[PDB]
Amino acid sequence: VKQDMPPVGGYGPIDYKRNLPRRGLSGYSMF
Amino acid sequence: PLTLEGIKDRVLYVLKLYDKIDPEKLSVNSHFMKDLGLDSLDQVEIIMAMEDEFGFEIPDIDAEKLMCPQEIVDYIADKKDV
Amino acid sequence: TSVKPIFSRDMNEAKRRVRELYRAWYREVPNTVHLFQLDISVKQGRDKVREMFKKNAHVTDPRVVDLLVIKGKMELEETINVWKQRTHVMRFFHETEAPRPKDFLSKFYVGHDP
Amino acid sequence: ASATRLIQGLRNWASGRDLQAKLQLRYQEISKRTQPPPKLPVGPSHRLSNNYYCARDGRREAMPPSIVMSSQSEKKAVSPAPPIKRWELSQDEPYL
Amino acid sequence: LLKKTTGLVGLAVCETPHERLKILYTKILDVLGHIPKNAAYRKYTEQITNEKLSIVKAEPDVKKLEEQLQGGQIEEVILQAENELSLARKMIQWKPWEPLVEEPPASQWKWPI
Amino acid sequence: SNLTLNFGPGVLRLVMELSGEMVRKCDPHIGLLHRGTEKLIEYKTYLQALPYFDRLDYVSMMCNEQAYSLAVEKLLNIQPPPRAQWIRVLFGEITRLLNHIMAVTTHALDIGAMTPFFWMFEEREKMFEFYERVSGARMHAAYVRPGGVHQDLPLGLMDDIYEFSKNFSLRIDELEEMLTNNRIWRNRTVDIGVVTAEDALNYGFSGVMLRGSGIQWDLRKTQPYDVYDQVEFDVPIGSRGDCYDRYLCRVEEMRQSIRIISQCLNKMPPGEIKVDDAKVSPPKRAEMKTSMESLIHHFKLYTEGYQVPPGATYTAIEAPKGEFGVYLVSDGSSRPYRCKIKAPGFAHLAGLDKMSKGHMLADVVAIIGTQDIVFGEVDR
Amino acid sequence: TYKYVNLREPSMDMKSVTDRAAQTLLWTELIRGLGMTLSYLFREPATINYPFEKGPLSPRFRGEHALRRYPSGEERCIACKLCEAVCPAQAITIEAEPRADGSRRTTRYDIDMTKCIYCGFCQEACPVDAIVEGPNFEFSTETHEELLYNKEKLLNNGDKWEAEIAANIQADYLYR
Amino acid sequence: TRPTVRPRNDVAHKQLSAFGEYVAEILPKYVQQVQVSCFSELEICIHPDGVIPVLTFLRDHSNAQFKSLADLTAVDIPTRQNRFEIVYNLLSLRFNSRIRVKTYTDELTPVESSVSVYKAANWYEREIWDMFGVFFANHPDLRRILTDYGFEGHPFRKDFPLSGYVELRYDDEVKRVVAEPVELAQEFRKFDLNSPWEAFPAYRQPPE
Ligand SMILES: CCCCCCCCCCCCCCCCCC(=O)OC[C@H](COP(=O)([O-])OCC[N+](C)(C)C)OC(=O)CCCCCCCCCCCCCCCCC
Ligand code: SF4
Ligand code: SF4
Repeated sequence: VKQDMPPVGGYGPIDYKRNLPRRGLSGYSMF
Repeated sequence: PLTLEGIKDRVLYVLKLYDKIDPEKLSVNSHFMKDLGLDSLDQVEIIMAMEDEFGFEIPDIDAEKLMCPQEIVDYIADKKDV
Repeated sequence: TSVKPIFSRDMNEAKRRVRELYRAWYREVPNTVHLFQLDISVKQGRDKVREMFKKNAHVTDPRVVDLLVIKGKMELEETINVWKQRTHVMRFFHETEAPRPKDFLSKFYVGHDP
Repeated sequence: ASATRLIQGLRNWASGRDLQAKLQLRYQEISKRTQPPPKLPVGPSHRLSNNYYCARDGRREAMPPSIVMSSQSEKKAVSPAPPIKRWELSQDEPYL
Repeated sequence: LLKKTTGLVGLAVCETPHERLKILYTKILDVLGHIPKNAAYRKYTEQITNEKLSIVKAEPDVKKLEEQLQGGQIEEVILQAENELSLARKMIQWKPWEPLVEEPPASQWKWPI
Repeated sequence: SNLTLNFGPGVLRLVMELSGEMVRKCDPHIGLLHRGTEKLIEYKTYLQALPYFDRLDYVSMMCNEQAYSLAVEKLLNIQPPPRAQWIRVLFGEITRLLNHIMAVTTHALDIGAMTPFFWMFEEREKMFEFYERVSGARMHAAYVRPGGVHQDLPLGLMDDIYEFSKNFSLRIDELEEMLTNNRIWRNRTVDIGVVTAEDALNYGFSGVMLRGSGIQWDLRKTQPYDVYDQVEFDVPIGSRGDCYDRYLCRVEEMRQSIRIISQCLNKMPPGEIKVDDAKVSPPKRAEMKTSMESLIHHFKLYTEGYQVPPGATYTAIEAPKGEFGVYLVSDGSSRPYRCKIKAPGFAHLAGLDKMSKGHMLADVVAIIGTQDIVFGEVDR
Repeated sequence: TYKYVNLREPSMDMKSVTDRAAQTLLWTELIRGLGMTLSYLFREPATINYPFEKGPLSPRFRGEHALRRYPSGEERCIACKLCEAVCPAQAITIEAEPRADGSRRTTRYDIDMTKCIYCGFCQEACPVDAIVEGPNFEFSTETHEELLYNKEKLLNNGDKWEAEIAANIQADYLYR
Repeated sequence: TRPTVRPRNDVAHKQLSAFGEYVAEILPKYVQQVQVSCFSELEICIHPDGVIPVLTFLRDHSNAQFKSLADLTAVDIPTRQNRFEIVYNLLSLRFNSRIRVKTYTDELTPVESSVSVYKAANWYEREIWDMFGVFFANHPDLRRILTDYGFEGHPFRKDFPLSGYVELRYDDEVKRVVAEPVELAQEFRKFDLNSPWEAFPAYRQPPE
């Protein structure tokens, strides 16, 4: 049989979390 | 509202402005239903014309008992001093 | 034959509610002609109100005329508050509808309807 | 994908993310528009024996509702089910 | 430990949950004593209220009381005790332990027709 | 006296009684999309009634398909095959992504943030390509049917769903970069439309409208359907009952939908996609053109339809707008006797009047945004 | 099995209070949002050049209806009325009779394309693959009655689009 | 009967039968029938005088706590003299359960409004007024909710026709959308679909 299936090891990891990457200077440094 | 004769003349003026009542048969003791030949809703709009002229609200329990102009002028006399 | 009432215990309270609804419609007709800027007169709208009340004049059941008063109050609430448009007020006046054949002979001429 | 590395670097700096690793425009990584033909499997009722329909008739095992009470001691008070188990906080990401 | 929030919006934290539940359960039993003894609402509600009151009188801890009352937070257990009290006060007026007020018509619950 | 504003004709009529800036009364007049759907359902077979459910919550098509299919399968006393159930959960969470993109981005568009609308509708266009590849239609798929699904997945579809899902969390991240920490977005949502938990239960709210108020309730967890007990996900719970926590709950539900979609792509089983009862689901076309029983069953299922045993069910799912229910009454025939459609937006828009008291006129469009209201399901 | 969105208590040391004061006074998250909008300014847009470029479709696509033929010119429709029985919109109107060689063929095959819900139940009910919902979606008209297709229009759509319809059916019939 | 047949849940069936006995014996003044379907859904068929006492019980009793009104529904069955079947679908989140409360009315008997129990009912029974004509007494604002403003009749009654009695068009003489008696260019084609063979012997009604 031939059917739409995932591959043998499965699919890779899928990111699903919040990634707000925390950029910028400190509050001390910005003043 | 001062004298009973002016209230009676003003009741008859309101009723002769009302076009369904024959002014030849319109008297003070003429009954609306069996003499003048009116529907009940005709009497209801007569009472609303009386409220328009005399400036006070007439409730339902004492507007059903107004079957002639004499009862109307007596009711307006009883709700005032005269 | 013992049924639960809606508002009226008998036909006299029912006629009282009919009568108050007619008073409210009679007061409302000039304001309805004004603010909907209708092309009818106040006399014509009051004649339509009288026609709609006399259409139901054969009913002797207090619950049925209670529901008729309830539905008339709903129509009046939709009229006083501008919830109806001009089209809904003018649907009582079947103006674009051609007059139906009334007698036997014209109904015979136009089709099969009795 | 055709962006120059200066615009690519400016774009990654402005977003704060690596945008080329996860592009929202699709390229050659997607499936081909022409596929080989499928060979779809059959279900469990595709059998030549021991396959009488009355042994697998779902609609005819539906019954009318069992009348528990009709108007024609110290027994325990009951609930419609046991009380619901309290949910556990996420081990993955509780935001705590 | 003085729980900071119940997690539910509009449900404030109760400072003394044990004494509040004791007051509500004894008030439920006091209202429920005005119902006839043969009424199933009185028997069942006295049963579950005495069970909950024995659990409240047996456990000093607040968290363990929440796990063995098995009704969520302790404040919504208090809210359910208030709802049961209001219900019992209404059930006195309704008197629903009485017989059936009217049989339905003969094919009222016959489906299909 | 106080001002009365008739905000005329989705489409909604609103009758506001304002007292300056404040809202004293909000009267939503509806029925502008009342189409008499569930009277039309009574004159059609169960298969013929299915495409009406695509058109109720028309951003949540296959979820309403799933709810109606679960109702009919419950009354038929049959169950879908496992691959059909995994396809239903996969496309139900794709559908949940579709609806929460629509919800969040139009709720931001009505407040003034117009750009993440355009950013997320390209992802929404790719998910409509997934619908079109699996059914032939971009929106009203008519794909999830009583008995399973209509047709098996085409080859290469799951790889493309993987390629979408691998990148979609960055799209959620840049939406969340535009809105979540933005002080203008927080000023429009944080103290707005606060619902207590007891009022949300009493007013018939469901879904995020409960979960924003801290109520730990999700029908995929508590009353689970097809294979939702076999997938692992979290339920986002709000703390203040406002527009902002409901926004965050919808964003985190997009996160958890991506999580479920990854689990569905990895755990998709082989096998058939319709129930192998050919008195319910139509046989394959190759055996319809070869077998006498299969041709008879094809004929009768596409003309009479299957008879459903008599009885009434209330079958509910966790649709992306909340509890979507069908109260389906069968008389024994092949047509529904009654099909009441419970929509979440109906009770939510009924609660709009309590939610808008004490707020401004600009807050009302935010509250109509946080109640995810599609008037197709509101009006039927 | 559940998580708390927005249940973070902010830190109240002078470091974090100064961080939040710098975010308030120096507009840091607003510059973050401007950076994200600037990042999409330098991306290639998703715009295809319609009508010269087309949106991608599948061979399952449900577009304009067509009546098909056998590979002899004989029309496939044998007037069984399954498509109009299953039609959820009642968009299909069929009348039939034996024609001059005794074949069971339609004299009326109407599809009101303005009633039609484009759901394809007719093509899956069709036992002989006669009615299909083909690949054309660009058939907008200037008048309502141009979307009231009779049998001549549907057979001309079949003769017009058969080279594409047969290849789309060839790509998908093993899924059916 | 494993793969294609829905599996029966006997535990929930037994629990809902016990709770139906519980409700029927706590409230014998109003409960007329209690039944549990084969797919394990509990129906409490009550007298219409007990709309408020039963629903307040299920909302407030510690063993019920049906706090959520999922749906409120009427069903028109014209062969009954009480043709309207008012259906309450309730959700208990505490006990993770659903219950159905069913009652009845005809065209003229008012049902007591349950807005004092569930405020969710406010629009639903309002819809039952619009679609079926069932009047709900002591409702706060009972009026139409879904039909057009001057709409005559109640559309989900089964003697109300599918297309209505009137249809709208724009008339340019009166410059207005007008209502006229309905004429269809194509009549809705009534299909007689029922097989004359019995489908389900378990649901066979006893003959005359
Ligand atoms: C030539 C270029 C001109 C433009 C330059 C900027 C261009 C880019 C602008 C991008 C953003 C545009 C957004 C439009 C909407 C703006 C909304 C907004 O920000 O509202 C104002 C916001 C409002 O904040 P808020 O009200 O949202 O925050 C809550 C505040 N509390 C808790 C108090 C209620 O911020 C301000 O009002 C700040 C005004 C400007 C201050 C400038 C810095 C002064 C620093 C002085 C030194 C201090 C040192 C420490 C103390 C010791 C002193 C000795
Ligand atoms: S696609 Fe659907 S609505 Fe259109 S003709 Fe075919 S069956 Fe009828
Ligand atoms: S289902 Fe096919 S063969 Fe039958 S009438 Fe329709 S188009 Fe013709």
